Amino acid sequence: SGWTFGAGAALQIPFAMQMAYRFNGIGVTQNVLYENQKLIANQFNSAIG
Amino acid sequence: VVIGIVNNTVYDPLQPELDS
Ligand SMILES: *[C@@H]1O[C@H](CO)[C@@H](O[C@@H]2O[C@H](CO)[C@@H](O)[C@H](O)[C@H]2NC(C)=O)[C@H](O)[C@H]1NC(C)=O
Ligand SMILES: *[C@@H]1O[C@H](CO)[C@@H](O)[C@H](O)[C@H]1NC(C)=O
Repeated sequence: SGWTFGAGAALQIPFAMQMAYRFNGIGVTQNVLYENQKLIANQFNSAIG
Repeated sequence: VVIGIVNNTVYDPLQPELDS
Protein backbone atom coordinates (compact mmCIF):
# COMPACT_ATOMS: atom_id res chain seq x y z
CA SER A 1 0.00 0.00 0.00
CA GLY A 2 3.01 2.34 -0.16
CA TRP A 3 2.90 5.43 2.04
CA THR A 4 -0.90 5.23 2.29
CA PHE A 5 -0.98 2.94 5.35
CA GLY A 6 0.74 5.75 7.23
CA ALA A 7 -1.87 8.34 6.30
CA GLY A 8 -4.82 5.97 6.54
CA ALA A 9 -6.68 2.77 5.61
CA ALA A 10 -3.74 1.36 3.59
CA LEU A 11 -5.02 1.80 0.03
CA GLN A 12 -3.69 -1.12 -2.00
CA ILE A 13 -1.67 -0.39 -5.13
CA PRO A 14 0.35 -2.65 -7.49
CA PHE A 15 3.96 -2.55 -6.39
CA ALA A 16 5.35 -1.69 -9.83
CA MET A 17 3.20 1.45 -9.82
CA GLN A 18 4.11 2.62 -6.30
CA MET A 19 7.79 2.27 -7.18
CA ALA A 20 7.10 4.46 -10.22
CA TYR A 21 5.61 6.99 -7.80
CA ARG A 22 8.82 6.77 -5.77
CA PHE A 23 10.71 7.55 -8.99
CA ASN A 24 8.24 10.33 -9.83
CA GLY A 25 8.78 11.72 -6.32
CA ILE A 26 12.53 12.12 -6.93
CA GLY A 27 12.09 13.89 -10.27
CA VAL A 28 12.73 10.84 -12.46
CA THR A 29 9.75 10.50 -14.78
CA GLN A 30 7.68 7.42 -14.01
CA ASN A 31 8.18 5.97 -17.50
CA VAL A 32 11.80 5.33 -16.45
CA LEU A 33 10.49 2.67 -14.07
CA TYR A 34 8.04 0.99 -16.45
CA GLU A 35 10.59 0.92 -19.28
CA ASN A 36 13.53 -0.31 -17.17
CA GLN A 37 11.45 -2.39 -14.74
CA LYS A 38 13.32 -5.67 -15.32
CA LEU A 39 16.69 -3.95 -14.81
CA ILE A 40 15.53 -2.11 -11.67
CA ALA A 41 14.04 -5.30 -10.21
CA ASN A 42 17.22 -7.24 -11.01
CA GLN A 43 19.31 -4.48 -9.41
CA PHE A 44 17.18 -4.58 -6.25
CA ASN A 45 17.37 -8.38 -6.02
CA SER A 46 21.15 -8.21 -6.45
CA ALA A 47 21.46 -5.52 -3.76
CA ILE A 48 19.50 -7.60 -1.25
CA GLY A 49 21.89 -10.37 -2.29
CA VAL B 1 8.52 -2.00 -23.64
CA VAL B 2 5.92 -1.37 -20.88
CA ILE B 3 4.93 -4.39 -18.80
CA GLY B 4 1.17 -4.66 -18.32
CA ILE B 5 0.15 -1.90 -20.75
CA VAL B 6 -3.50 -1.66 -21.86
CA ASN B 7 -5.28 -0.27 -24.93
CA ASN B 8 -7.61 2.74 -25.02
CA THR B 9 -8.24 5.75 -27.25
CA VAL B 10 -6.59 9.01 -26.17
CA TYR B 11 -8.74 12.06 -26.92
CA ASP B 12 -7.19 14.98 -28.81
CA PRO B 13 -8.70 18.43 -28.10
CA LEU B 14 -7.26 19.74 -31.39
CA GLN B 15 -9.09 17.14 -33.50
CA PRO B 16 -12.65 18.60 -33.28
CA GLU B 17 -11.33 22.02 -34.33
CA LEU B 18 -9.59 20.66 -37.44
CA ASP B 19 -12.67 18.49 -38.05
CA SER B 20 -14.97 21.53 -37.76
C1 LIG C 1 -3.30 -3.42 -28.27
O1 LIG C 1 -3.48 -3.15 -29.68
C2 LIG C 1 -2.49 -3.70 -30.54
C3 LIG C 1 -2.79 -3.19 -31.93
O2 LIG C 1 -2.83 -1.77 -31.96
C4 LIG C 1 -2.54 -5.22 -30.44
O3 LIG C 1 -1.52 -5.74 -31.28
C5 LIG C 1 -2.01 -6.78 -32.15
O4 LIG C 1 -2.12 -8.04 -31.46
C6 LIG C 1 -2.56 -9.14 -32.27
C7 LIG C 1 -2.66 -10.34 -31.36
O5 LIG C 1 -3.78 -10.24 -30.49
C8 LIG C 1 -1.59 -9.35 -33.43
O6 LIG C 1 -2.06 -10.40 -34.26
C9 LIG C 1 -1.46 -8.06 -34.23
O7 LIG C 1 -0.50 -8.23 -35.26
C10 LIG C 1 -1.05 -6.91 -33.33
N1 LIG C 1 -0.98 -5.67 -34.09
C11 LIG C 1 0.06 -4.83 -34.03
C12 LIG C 1 -0.04 -3.60 -34.88
O8 LIG C 1 1.03 -5.05 -33.32
C13 LIG C 1 -2.28 -5.63 -29.00
O9 LIG C 1 -2.41 -7.04 -28.87
C14 LIG C 1 -3.26 -4.95 -28.03
N2 LIG C 1 -2.90 -5.24 -26.66
C15 LIG C 1 -3.80 -5.40 -25.68
C16 LIG C 1 -3.24 -5.70 -24.32
O10 LIG C 1 -5.00 -5.29 -25.87
C1 LIG D 1 -1.60 -10.32 -13.11
O1 LIG D 1 -1.90 -11.59 -12.48
C2 LIG D 1 -2.60 -12.53 -13.31
C3 LIG D 1 -2.89 -13.74 -12.45
O2 LIG D 1 -3.81 -13.42 -11.41
C4 LIG D 1 -1.75 -12.86 -14.53
O3 LIG D 1 -2.44 -13.79 -15.35
C5 LIG D 1 -1.48 -11.58 -15.30
O4 LIG D 1 -0.64 -11.86 -16.42
C6 LIG D 1 -0.80 -10.54 -14.41
N1 LIG D 1 -0.63 -9.29 -15.13
C7 LIG D 1 0.37 -8.44 -14.89
C8 LIG D 1 0.39 -7.19 -15.73
O5 LIG D 1 1.22 -8.65 -14.03
